[PDB]
Amino acid sequence: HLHNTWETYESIGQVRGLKRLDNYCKQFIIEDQQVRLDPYVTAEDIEIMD
DNA sequence: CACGTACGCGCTGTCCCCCGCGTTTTAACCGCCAAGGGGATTACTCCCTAGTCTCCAGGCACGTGTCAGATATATACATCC
Repeated sequence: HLHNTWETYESIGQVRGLKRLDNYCKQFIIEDQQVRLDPYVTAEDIEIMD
């Protein structure tokens, strides 16, 4: 946990655990921009997710 | 036994759905109360009811005579050539 690297999809290539990165990107980015861009999301929901 | 033709089987394509693998969840499992009821035994008491016995009588089985419905003729009236 000290050799953690700031990487990119083109900077990785093909290593084991790419499905974990895909699940991370899909779930977190899609749900975070969905809860950010929705009009029915209150301030309480946005502060508990933050 | 002869004929003939329909179908079992082999081959090929194709597409689809199940299998293998990785990742994430989730509930099975084990260990815990908290009290209470169900049920397996041990012992005891009581009483109802089914076995046992005796005697008898009618239900069942067999046999036989009849009897009413179904079937097959006997004779008479109507009818075609």
